[PDB]
Amino acid sequence: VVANYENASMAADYIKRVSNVLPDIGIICGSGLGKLIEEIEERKVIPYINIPNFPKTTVAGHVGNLVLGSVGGRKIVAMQGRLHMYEGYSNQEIALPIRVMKLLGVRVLLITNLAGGINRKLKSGDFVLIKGHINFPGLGLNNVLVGPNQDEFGPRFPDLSNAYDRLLQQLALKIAQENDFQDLVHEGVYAFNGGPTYESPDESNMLLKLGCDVVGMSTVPEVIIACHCGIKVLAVSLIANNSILDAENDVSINHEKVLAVAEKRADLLQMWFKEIITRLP
Amino acid sequence: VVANYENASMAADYIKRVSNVLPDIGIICGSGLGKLIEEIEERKVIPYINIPNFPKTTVAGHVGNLVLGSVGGRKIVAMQGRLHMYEGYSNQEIALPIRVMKLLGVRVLLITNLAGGINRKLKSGDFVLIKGHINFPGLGLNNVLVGPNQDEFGPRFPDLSNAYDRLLQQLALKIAQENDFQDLVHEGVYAFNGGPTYESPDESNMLLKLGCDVVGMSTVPEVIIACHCGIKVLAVSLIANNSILDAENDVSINHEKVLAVAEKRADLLQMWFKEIITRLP
Amino acid sequence: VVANYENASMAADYIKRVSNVLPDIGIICGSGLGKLIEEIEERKVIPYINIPNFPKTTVAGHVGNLVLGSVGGRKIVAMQGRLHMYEGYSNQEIALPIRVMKLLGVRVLLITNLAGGINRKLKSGDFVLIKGHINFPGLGLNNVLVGPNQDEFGPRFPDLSNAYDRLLQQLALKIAQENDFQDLVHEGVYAFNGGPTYESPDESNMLLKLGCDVVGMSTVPEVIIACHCGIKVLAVSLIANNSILDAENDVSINHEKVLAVAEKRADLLQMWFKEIITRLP
Ligand SMILES: Cc1cc(C(=O)O)c(C)n1C
Ligand SMILES: Cc1cc(C(=O)O)c(C)n1C
Ligand SMILES: Cc1cc(C(=O)O)c(C)n1C
Repeated sequence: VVANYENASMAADYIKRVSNVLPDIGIICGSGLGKLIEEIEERKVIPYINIPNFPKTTVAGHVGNLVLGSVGGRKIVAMQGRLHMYEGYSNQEIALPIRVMKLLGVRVLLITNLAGGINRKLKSGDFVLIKGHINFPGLGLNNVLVGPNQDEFGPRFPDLSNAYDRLLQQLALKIAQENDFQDLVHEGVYAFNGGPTYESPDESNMLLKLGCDVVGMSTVPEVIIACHCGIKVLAVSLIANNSILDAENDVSINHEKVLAVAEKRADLLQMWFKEIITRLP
Repeated sequence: VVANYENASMAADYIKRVSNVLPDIGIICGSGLGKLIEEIEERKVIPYINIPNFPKTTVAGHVGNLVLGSVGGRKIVAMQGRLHMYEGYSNQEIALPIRVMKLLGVRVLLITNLAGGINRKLKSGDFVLIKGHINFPGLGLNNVLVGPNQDEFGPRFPDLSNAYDRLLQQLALKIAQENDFQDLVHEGVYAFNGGPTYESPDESNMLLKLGCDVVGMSTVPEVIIACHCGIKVLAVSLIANNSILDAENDVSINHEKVLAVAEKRADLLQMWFKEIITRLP
Repeated sequence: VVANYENASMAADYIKRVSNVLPDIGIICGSGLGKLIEEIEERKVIPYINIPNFPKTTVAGHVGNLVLGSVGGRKIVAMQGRLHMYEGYSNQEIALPIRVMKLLGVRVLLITNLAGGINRKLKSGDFVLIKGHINFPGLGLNNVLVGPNQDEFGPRFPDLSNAYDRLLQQLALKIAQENDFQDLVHEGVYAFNGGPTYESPDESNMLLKLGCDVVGMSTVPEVIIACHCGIKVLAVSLIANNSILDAENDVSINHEKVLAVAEKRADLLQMWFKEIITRLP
């Protein structure tokens, strides 16, 4: 199924009939960082499998819902169960839910992920406000926009220089200062590693030479689809480890260690993003 | 449809019957840089859609013709409407028209494109004679030759060290000097960004560290198919902007600004390439 | 055909019935480096085409057998006719033979290849013990594990930091010292170029800046599938040329020159790997 205007419209029609909510804000949350979705007020939970033209996700399994309701007095829509390109989903499958958000009325998309630290100033448990990216799949002919352009959503050749909104970054930092956890908050450039292997020690050393601050396996495809159709983005990485230190010390990362960092910061990240949603212009 | 010997032969048969021209030279022109094709003498215009085994292009739309005739007393064949891999065309679709050129008798391929400047010596409106390339899709398993080898055209493992003919570069520079616009002409290494997003500010900074002089979204796939089957190549980039300066100053590029640079240099590029065609050994 | 547990099991069943050998060790040999396979004792030769669910290889042609028997008193299984991703094989086709090795009982995989030298200390005819890698296809969304995870074999997010076993590297070096050819043996980081074009002169210069010691078109996909399912790996490159010197001197490489280096070192490499097999813990 192509992520075109007609197909996204049919999905938006089903959603509008079922939910009654007109959202201004969309959220996509990283693994272990989804507790806020369970606190949406007057919620409506819509399984992906029920929505016309949504991608099939039963090979991977696990949760896959769209959730609509209110947070802090604002109308939002959340994806519960993210689609990652390392699972084998196509460009069209990743893009359709973001384009449905656009047709529903979304103007701002908030995104969190888990990532590895490259910059020597980053420690496990730190947050990074993403200010730009290096898209290795995109340089190598696997950009999320490869294919026919869908003109109703955006231009054939987009400019990504303002993909990460500067005023949203400033508001996120302001709130961290108000609650005295600004010592945990950095800014940086995100490298997209297609995955699903954690980058090797020698790949990490290469990324340090190339000016990357953090590395991960998500987020950049959604950012590019959002920028293409005029949705503003704030993206925040939670740092699981420092891959450069680990390479010097011959220490390994694993998914168990990653999820333990998620649990350590989940409640603070929930409080942070609730206040960001409440304060958005 | 595979770009094999039998399929390319059927297309060359149709063309020979219809056109009566036996070309020695092929040309592929960048966007806004196609005026020379409209001045081919005793022309024959052949829509792609009419030629057996040519790739289907109706999803993208816009012009798509093969044009044969004479320029400066030389027999040429031009592609009017380029195929780009960021549109979703396969390896086989890009390669077949070049292999048809080979069977028609082409020995030299002349190529122009629009590109972004990385080297700090490059300004908008400058020309770059391409002397080598960095093929990010090719390093990442999207090389145009991935697939079975077509032995009738070339070897399984080609060497690209002489892909950009040195004597053709010298002739192009000599002609610029004769007409006193050599101050506009540079040489450089071309990075292939699969596209269709313009490279991000942080991607541009990375390319500066890696020794790239210019970046664009075309040309390298055609160069590799030509080199594989023994066709000599001259490739010239027209510089739309300097991406490094733009990143320092937070200025954006867009397709409108690019086409305006094309119009500013179109007539000089037309005159230049007409003289190159006339003077080729 | 997916490289899943059921499909790999059906192939392992056929093999066990036909061969009677229970192998502990697997080998994959580079081009021109396959003489050891012809000396396996009490051999059983099984054409790929006869084995349920093995990938179809008739478009490329040439040899394709699985060979089981004894070397130095140890039970082994060899692939005679390698599958390379630049031929157009999918992730699933490359992975299935390695996962069949796992089900047959393989605990150690020994791999050889031909490669280009980047590090200035490397000459034609040298050997490199691979200690880590830079996986350009993997950074760019063509990792061999992209797709659903096959949980019976390994985890969704593998760590590759110990993919190249350190004690196996030490044993290989010890044997070189015993036979007084240690002056030929180096260690280094391997860059995976998807292929099939030899890297360009400017790509080689880029790899020198990025800390790569050698470059080639194979091996990393098999290493990653082996690491994912807990098989230890030793990988050795035979150096065909130094690509950096060749770029400075405008000298070309070609497949004929590569195979001549293979023939010069084939008998010593055969003797080396026979002793490694005999001595494995
Ligand atoms: C969470 C995570 C993702 C990655 C990546 O290579 O994409 C790494 C090293 N970590 C720790
Ligand atoms: C014309 C053009 C192409 C590209 C590219 O990233 O491929 C850029 C930055 N410009 C200006
Ligand atoms: C044997 C070989 C492979 C490669 C590669 O680019 O992958 C090179 C340069 N050589 C010499």
